[PDB]
Amino acid sequence: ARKVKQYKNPHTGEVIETKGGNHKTLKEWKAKWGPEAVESWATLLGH
Repeated sequence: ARKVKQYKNPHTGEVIETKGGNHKTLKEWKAKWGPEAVESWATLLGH
């Protein structure tokens, strides 16, 4: 429950981290490259 997901965007070089809440930069990436692709960019910081 509620572990951090790191994400990276190859189109811009950016990296971000969130617990899964309303994080505008992630929402924009899900809207602009597809949520399934962006969740494939995700990495759980607890493995």
